[PDB]
Amino acid sequence: TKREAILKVLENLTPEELKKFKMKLGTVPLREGFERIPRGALGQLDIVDLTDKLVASYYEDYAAELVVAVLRDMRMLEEAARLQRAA
Repeated sequence: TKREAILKVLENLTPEELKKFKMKLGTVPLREGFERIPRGALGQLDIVDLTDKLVASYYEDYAAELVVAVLRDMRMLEEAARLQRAA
């Protein structure tokens, strides 16, 4: 149910808002022991696979923190707060 929360919120993004979201998530520095997903692999991922891939890579809590943070950094803070509260 954090997985579905990420999904919903991502699905609310215009496809322009999405590319941007994806592009900047791919530059966020990560806690030790976690690996970035290369931006190319990232780009050819639909919303659902993107969501799962984040959760597989970073686990549910971290993945949500990451997303929130990339959103806040996008100033999309309704969607940020929704997810935030949703987790």
